[PDB]
Amino acid sequence: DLVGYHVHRHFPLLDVLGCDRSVNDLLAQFWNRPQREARTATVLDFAATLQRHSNEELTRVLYELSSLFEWDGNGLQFIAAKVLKYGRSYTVSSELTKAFVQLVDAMTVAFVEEQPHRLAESPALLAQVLHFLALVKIMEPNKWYTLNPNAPQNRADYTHPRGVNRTCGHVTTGRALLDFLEDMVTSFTEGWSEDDILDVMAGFSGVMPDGKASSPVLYALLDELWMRWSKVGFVLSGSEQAVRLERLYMLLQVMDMQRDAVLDALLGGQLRAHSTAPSTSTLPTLFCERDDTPPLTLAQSLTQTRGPDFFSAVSRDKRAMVKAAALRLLTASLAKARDDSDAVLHQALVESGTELLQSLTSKSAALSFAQREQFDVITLRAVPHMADVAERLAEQRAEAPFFPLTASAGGLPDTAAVLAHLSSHPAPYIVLCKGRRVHPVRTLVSNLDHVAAVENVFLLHSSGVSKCVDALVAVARRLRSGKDALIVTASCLRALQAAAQYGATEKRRATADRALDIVSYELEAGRAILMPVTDELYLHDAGTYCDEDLMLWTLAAYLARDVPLVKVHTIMSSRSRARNPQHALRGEHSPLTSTDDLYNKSTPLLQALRSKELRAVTHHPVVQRPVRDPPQTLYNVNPIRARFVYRRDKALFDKYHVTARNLAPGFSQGALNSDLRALGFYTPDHPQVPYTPL
Amino acid sequence: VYSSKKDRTFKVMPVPPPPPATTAVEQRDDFADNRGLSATTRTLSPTFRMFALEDGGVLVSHPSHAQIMRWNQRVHTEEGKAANSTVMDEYVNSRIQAIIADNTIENTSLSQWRKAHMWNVIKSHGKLQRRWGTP
Amino acid sequence: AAAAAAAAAAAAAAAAAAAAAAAAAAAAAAAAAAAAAAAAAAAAAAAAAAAAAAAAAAA
Amino acid sequence: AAAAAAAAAAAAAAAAAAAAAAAAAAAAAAAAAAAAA
Amino acid sequence: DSFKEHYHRVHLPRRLALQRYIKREEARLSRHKGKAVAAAAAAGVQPGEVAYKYNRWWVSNDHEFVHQFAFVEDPDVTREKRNTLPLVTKENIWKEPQQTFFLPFA
Amino acid sequence: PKRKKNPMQLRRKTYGLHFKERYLKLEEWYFCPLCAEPKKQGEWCRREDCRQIKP
Amino acid sequence: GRPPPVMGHAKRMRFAGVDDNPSVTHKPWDTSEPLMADYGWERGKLPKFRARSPFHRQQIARRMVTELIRKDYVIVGGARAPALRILADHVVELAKAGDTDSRQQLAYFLHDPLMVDKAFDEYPRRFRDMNAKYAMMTRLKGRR
Amino acid sequence: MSKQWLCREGERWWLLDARGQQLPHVAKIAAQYMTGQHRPDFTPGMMTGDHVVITNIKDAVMTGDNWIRVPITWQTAYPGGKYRVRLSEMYERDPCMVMWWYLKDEVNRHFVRKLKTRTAPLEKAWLYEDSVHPHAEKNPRPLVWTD
Amino acid sequence: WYRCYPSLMEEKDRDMYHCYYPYLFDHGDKMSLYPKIPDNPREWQVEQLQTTYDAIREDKYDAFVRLRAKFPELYQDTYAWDNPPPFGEFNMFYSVRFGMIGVKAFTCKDYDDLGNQFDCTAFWFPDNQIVKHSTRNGDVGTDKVYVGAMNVPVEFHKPHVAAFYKAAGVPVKHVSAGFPVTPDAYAPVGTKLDVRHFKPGQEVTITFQNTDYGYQGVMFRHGFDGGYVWLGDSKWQRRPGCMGAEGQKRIYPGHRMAGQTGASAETYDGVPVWRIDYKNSLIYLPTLIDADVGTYVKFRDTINTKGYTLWNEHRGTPPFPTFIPSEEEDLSKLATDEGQLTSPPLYMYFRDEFAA
Amino acid sequence: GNPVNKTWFRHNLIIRRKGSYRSRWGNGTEGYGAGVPLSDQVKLHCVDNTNCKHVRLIAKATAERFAHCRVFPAVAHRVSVQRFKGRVKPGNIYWVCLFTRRQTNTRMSGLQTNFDRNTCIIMNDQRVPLGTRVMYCAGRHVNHKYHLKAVVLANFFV
RNA sequence: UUGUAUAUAGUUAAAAAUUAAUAUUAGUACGCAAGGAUUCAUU
RNA sequence: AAUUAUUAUUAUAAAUAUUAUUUUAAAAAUAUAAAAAUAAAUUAUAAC
Repeated sequence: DLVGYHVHRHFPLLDVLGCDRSVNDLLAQFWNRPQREARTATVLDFAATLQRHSNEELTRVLYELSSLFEWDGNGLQFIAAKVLKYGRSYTVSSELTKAFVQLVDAMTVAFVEEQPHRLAESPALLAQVLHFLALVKIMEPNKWYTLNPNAPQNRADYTHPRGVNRTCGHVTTGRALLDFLEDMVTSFTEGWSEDDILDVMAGFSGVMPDGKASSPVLYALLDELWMRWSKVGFVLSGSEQAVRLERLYMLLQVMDMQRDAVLDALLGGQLRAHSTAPSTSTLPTLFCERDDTPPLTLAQSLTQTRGPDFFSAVSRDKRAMVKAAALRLLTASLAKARDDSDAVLHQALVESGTELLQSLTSKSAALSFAQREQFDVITLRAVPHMADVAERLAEQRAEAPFFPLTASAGGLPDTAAVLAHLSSHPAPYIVLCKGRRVHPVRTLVSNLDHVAAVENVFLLHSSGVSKCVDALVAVARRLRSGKDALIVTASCLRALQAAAQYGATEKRRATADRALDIVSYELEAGRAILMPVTDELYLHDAGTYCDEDLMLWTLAAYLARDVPLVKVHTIMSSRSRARNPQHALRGEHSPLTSTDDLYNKSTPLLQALRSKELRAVTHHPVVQRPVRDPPQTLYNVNPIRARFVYRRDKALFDKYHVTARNLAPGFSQGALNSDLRALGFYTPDHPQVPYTPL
Repeated sequence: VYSSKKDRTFKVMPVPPPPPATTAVEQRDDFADNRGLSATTRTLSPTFRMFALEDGGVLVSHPSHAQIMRWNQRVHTEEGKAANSTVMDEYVNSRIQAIIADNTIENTSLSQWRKAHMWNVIKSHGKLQRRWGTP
Repeated sequence: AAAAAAAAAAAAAAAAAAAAAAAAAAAAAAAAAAAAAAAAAAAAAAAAAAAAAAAAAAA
Repeated sequence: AAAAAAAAAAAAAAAAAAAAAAAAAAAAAAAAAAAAA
Repeated sequence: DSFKEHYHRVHLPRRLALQRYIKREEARLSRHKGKAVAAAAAAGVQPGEVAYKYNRWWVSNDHEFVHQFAFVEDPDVTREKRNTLPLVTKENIWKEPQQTFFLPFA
Repeated sequence: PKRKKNPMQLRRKTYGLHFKERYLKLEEWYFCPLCAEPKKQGEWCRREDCRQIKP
Repeated sequence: GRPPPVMGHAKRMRFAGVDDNPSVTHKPWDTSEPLMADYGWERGKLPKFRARSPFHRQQIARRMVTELIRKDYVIVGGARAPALRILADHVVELAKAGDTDSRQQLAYFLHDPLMVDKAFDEYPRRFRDMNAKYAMMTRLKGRR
Repeated sequence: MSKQWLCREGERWWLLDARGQQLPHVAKIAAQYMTGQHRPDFTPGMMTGDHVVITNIKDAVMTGDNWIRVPITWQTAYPGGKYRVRLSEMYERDPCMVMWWYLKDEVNRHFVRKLKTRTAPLEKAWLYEDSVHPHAEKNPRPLVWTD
Repeated sequence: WYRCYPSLMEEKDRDMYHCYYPYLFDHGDKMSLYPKIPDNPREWQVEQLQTTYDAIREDKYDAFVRLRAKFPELYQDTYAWDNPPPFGEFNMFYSVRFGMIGVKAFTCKDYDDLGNQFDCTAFWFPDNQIVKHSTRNGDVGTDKVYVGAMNVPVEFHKPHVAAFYKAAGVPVKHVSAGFPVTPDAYAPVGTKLDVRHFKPGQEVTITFQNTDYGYQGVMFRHGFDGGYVWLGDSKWQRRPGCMGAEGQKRIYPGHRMAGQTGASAETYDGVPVWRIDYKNSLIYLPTLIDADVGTYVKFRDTINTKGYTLWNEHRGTPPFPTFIPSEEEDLSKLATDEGQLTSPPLYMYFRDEFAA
Repeated sequence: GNPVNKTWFRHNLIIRRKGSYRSRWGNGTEGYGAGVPLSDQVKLHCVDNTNCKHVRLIAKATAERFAHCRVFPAVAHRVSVQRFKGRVKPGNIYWVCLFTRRQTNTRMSGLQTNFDRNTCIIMNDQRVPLGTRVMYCAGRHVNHKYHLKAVVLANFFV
């Protein structure tokens, strides 16, 4: 039926079409019809009715549309085409980018000007407008137009009076609202519970382009989280209240606020101790901000066995005692978790744990704890199709049987060419498991001899296996030349497991399965080389957090110095910001760092990111894309066909005349892909057919 | 002067103004042998104390780099021990502590950590979330 | 046009009279001329000292 | 012909265009008595 | 990129975020005035108002009248304009043609 | 001509659209559901069926 | 103003607009009649295919028509098709007329006095209950 | 703009109150800070710059009649397009256009050669004609300096 | 342009001794006739009379206010000083209405009572509607009002533009251009605009894409007999002597060779309306435009002309926000020969002969 | 230097209108501003009773039409009789009050008009005619106080 | 034609000709299926 | 005539053979060629 809206009250004067659809029936339409032309006539149809809908529906539809977004990068990046009128290219935002810029333009009128009472009432709404306004990166509209991070467009930022970029000129979508939301956090929050004081503190950090949150905004909640504490007296021991500290300490780490007191308590009070009984030394633990933060300890209660948030957080604190202080709380957390026999706490505590060890200066103490806690075992149990290999990689002795791992001064694995000695044993082939899974798993340190005999070794990155797997697949073939190789890391595996389930679209998560099917079933066949956690600790420089974006590089900066004969390639997408580790990812400028940083034996392997040489010696071949075959554009709008929808054609047919051959009724210009029928339009004098699938 | 085309080689900036005399011990002169031209008297100049060796050199005893990064952080933080806090303030005293302890400069970057850990910061429709332990 | 740009027939700045001969920059682009005192074609219009006011007699 | 009264340009908008032809020992090195825009 | 053309591919996004900061720095100051003493100086009328200008009828140095036109716009009227309906036009306003030939003061 | 053209300058011709819109373009096509060969939309066969109805 | 903003002498375009005005310098022939012979680009005309002259344009058009009256199909090239489908109907608007002059209007055009009879024999009994657009124009997927 | 040779990682935010200070001189000190010459780690390849916030521009000074007899001349492409504009004529248009022009005279002095070095240091100065400026959260430290 | 300057008056001369009415100093709480006396008496500079009470400022002002409360009629022209005009209500010097989108329908010729003969162009204003208002970040006077035309099926526009009309709910229009209105001239989105919006005598500006001519030479584009100098500042010899001169070495910008010849946006800015047909939504203008039939022409008003506002005191005043009809005014009741509104004579005298 | 212009004086006494598809003369028959103001020696016919040839009178000025305003032209005209009587001379320079012209001049009321022959009458320095009687039908444009208060306003106008 | 002078100003309007705005969307036919109608009836 | 090219190589004889090579769906300059006026065939025309 063609029902759903009603014309304005006073008809012959205003003909505007109201709205009367239920929020459900907008979401059902939003979901069953994910095409862009239906996903526009849903956002717009909803933003017109944004002043009637209840504070709860405002929570839902906002929280709902985020399913279409993704924290990772470009927010509203629904582009139409990259026009090539001139030499370089520019990007044209589709009708769906202009629909949220329209939606957010209706939120900044309802919540700022005509109903300023709407957002104080329901505290969980603001804690959803904020997080929505972060996913849509409205503090940086340039990326709604930017395709390649390396190629930053200024379409939404820079206009010239000659008449370029006028209509998409200077965009200020929520900068009115986003700054009214902070006028509401300073001076009310009585009806805010600590779970929301944290989230609101997490909104203003995320939405900012770098996570700084305009400290008076933040400081207005910290000033309110103490009043929520003073009524308990800073002796909180609700176990879930001992979590809201591990989150309050991860934030104020992204922000970078350095408050020892929250660590003086979350850790257990070890600092503010080891500051007693001094003969003669410093008092580092205090870093007192007493007038700002309240004295806090937890209790004689748990005071131990923290959660994952805490360990990835203490990584950033460069203090020597805090790590040894937090290296037992990782043992206890790996004791309590193992004895509790839980999987999720057993993997979460490891992938958030390596971030802690990756900061200690003593790489030996870092490597000792990595094998006593079976890190190479528990991590890989999680990853979807890795459970098979984790078994074999956890063979009873050679899980990590204290390989030579001869680290020299500076921490660099100067074992190369003196672990190539191997102690002369040839790192044996086939072992056991009569089913002929007998070929042993290829840990790097055990198989560094092979990489020397290799002709051209490959490195994998989680991007090259996203958007398609047709590029890895080729290298899967070339593995059986004997001359080639392939190195995946336990980091690249984990960073594939995220996008394996936490993917924006199923067309992408389906890949990271087929992208992990191969690598987990090319590792079990003894072709690829898994650099495990025990070796990502070996190669990385001590003190630096080296995620999968730098394990791809510190490996290519290790082996481009410690085995220079062989090639190195990088399976990744040309859109990765890690295609140029000099431009991005470079360190703080320093006078001592040279351009010879790569080959000098005394420098850390990431000192070479301040050079265009590391990118020079590491090649980046696009091995093989899918075919360049054009997609079926017969069903899209065509400026050439458009002139034929209504073109009189009587003298064209003779016997089989139809009513109007070209005109697909209900569609836009006979374009079976640009569907519009049953979406809310207004044409009180022209017919329209109701919705049917195709 | 040296290829008269034009001189774009970085020139030296003139000398800062000396501190007030306040002593009348001839703190004025320049062609006077009782002192050199340079007049450096800073906040923490009296900590650089010198002892006359026997050869002819001096053994200046100065505070360590891990101490003036402590003195500074003290000064920088008790700007207001209960007063306003600046985004630029926190990010500075977040580094002065990182400089206080083992000041080799990180070799990689200062924001690669945040950039990768903004999924537990940001709430993004938990069906597409990032929980440390993926359920 | 406010920005201006209504330059004269050439002269930019003319200095003081100093008797019959008054200077002038005659900025334009070059010169050629002569000179009553020593007659040699003298490109150097950047400075031409006219006589009483006759542009016919120069430097 | 007889190239007289050189002009050494220093930059622009900071040389006043009368000081260009200065550094020549003459009635210049004074202030232009009647400037034109 | 002309000088006066690079000064504006830089400052125009700054001039935006500047004046929109002042407008914010007014609501804080007007709201602070609201909590502060109501009837006081507080730098003009604090509540989003533009002190009406009384002095706009002058007699310039040549002894002839000179008027200064100044108009303000209340954000409520221009907001009632954009949602309510105007009034019916008087039959004598459209049936009387806008006569040509602007009559003098004869 | 006034000189010879270095190679980086004979490639300059290939940047603009007037070159790509003349050589490097691929046409959308489809199999005629009867004529069985590829086709562009608009131009038809000679067969009395491929010509009475217009696939 | 009172004179049109463009005078009589100015060529508009191909695919231009109508741009109506008063003018007094048109209608060379009995225009719009089954043999108009006008040839140009502005819509009220037939598309002027490439011929060596206006006369030689008619000769082409004549022998293109008297091959559509023997074999009721034809495979023409370029702008001969639109200016033949247009002319194929004119012959048939001229067939139904059947007056003593039509056959003398059509004997002048065709190079063949036989086909005129076949034209006047079939087309009344054949196109009686078809208003207009008697000829089909199918564009072939091939090219010379 | 990340683009190695940028170095936004050791930034310090200065503040040069231009009140009463000579405009051909505030343009000098601010250039040693935007071009990052006040840094002992200055190498010309790296553009290690420190943001300057030159508030209170409209209170600048110009010795003598140099408000009336100093031209901002620019000659466009159109013949007869030579424009001459005093400082008191560009100060009508925008007071920051006279300071941004006197900065352009100083950054150019050492960086005219390459476009990436001509313009990038210019984007570090924030010319504000009065007190108000949105950088309260950047803690602009008032740089000490005596002309 | 001479005789286009208003009365010159500086700012350093708008002081107490020049205001037409009592010059009113501001004192926070209220206006006053005396300067603000600084609170800190150490600020008071020498020979600066901190006047607490001046009679002349208080006498001349006292008679002034009493005379206005007692003799309103004589002191009428001094009632906008203390009672300023409100907002809206169509200030004549400030308000700018919006226009509408018309279509060139046909041409004909009309005659006034005098024997004159006009060349009329019937413009059809089909289905105009305010489809949305917009402001550049809420800045002042940057307001705009977009007005659609010619309701059309949804199968006509491209999706990315039809989706825009599916935002504001208005019927999907054929095209919509925007006019910069003053915030008092607004109207809610969707107000069905009538053609009677215009009055039969006002000078209306139009803008359109004139007829395309293709690619013409110079004899047709700028066809002239001789010219091309604009020599200007470049030097040259008159009166020989100190002579070294410069000549052209480039085709200076703005030459006059061949080109497109006319697909641009023409603008007639003084056309007076002739015959408003408000049944058929037609407007006749006594001018021929060089545009193809069927074009869209955005109509405005010539805000001022020859020195006098269009909607001034003497001549008519427009239906300000827009023209809203009655409740029983059914145009379909009356024939097109009744919904006509002709114009006054545009000429004072029969133009075949001369002025009497 | 810069031969800025030759003759330069025809442009002070001619009505020159560029041909640029907008500025253009036209044949008349379009609207006011008909075209072709008849600028050369055109040998107008005389009509008033004198020994002016009544068949030839050679033109002097480079402009003649009312959409060019014959109402203030001071149009000189030279007499060139092929025969007069075997009273004026065949060699004098009289002004002329143009009457009509074969060129189809459109009026400001659409009333096109063209006569069998372009004719005129000789007059004097004080704008008084030289004849007693006139043998033709003058044009409306002869109604100005310029050429009325001495012109007999001969007879039936058009 | 009034001021001023023995003759007559000085102002303003009517008439002698065409008005103009740059860059955010999918493309290798005729931008007309052409005989100016976005199929005037079906074949 | 450089040729399968501007070409009836014509000393002679001749008079109703349809006697067998000429692409292209746009716009300007130009090039050929073209209704109307200051008794003849002419103009110029840089006009359809």
